[PDB]
Amino acid sequence: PVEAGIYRVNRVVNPDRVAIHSEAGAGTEEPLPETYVDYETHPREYTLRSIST
Amino acid sequence: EQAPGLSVRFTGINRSAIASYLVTLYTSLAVLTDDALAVLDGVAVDQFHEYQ
Repeated sequence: PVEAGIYRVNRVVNPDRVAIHSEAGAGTEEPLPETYVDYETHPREYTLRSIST
Repeated sequence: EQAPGLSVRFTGINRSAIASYLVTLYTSLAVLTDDALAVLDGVAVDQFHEYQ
């Protein structure tokens, strides 16, 4: 259901830019990466269309 | 406060996944009257006697 005829689909942009750290062995005391999740500033919006007679 | 006069507080994590804690103690010493304390000075501790 759409409450007022407008549907907005929000999407993540650049999913490859989220940085994670994984250790293979003998963990150290190095600084961790700092990141965030970015969104699209112009998401696609759907508005309902009519079929009538 | 953990013990009377001593406290422990958590401070945070420092971008290296290392946490820190602050441990503090406050103390002092008071002498109410001058004749409650005395000091003997110049005490040698390396002298030995002989028993013949």
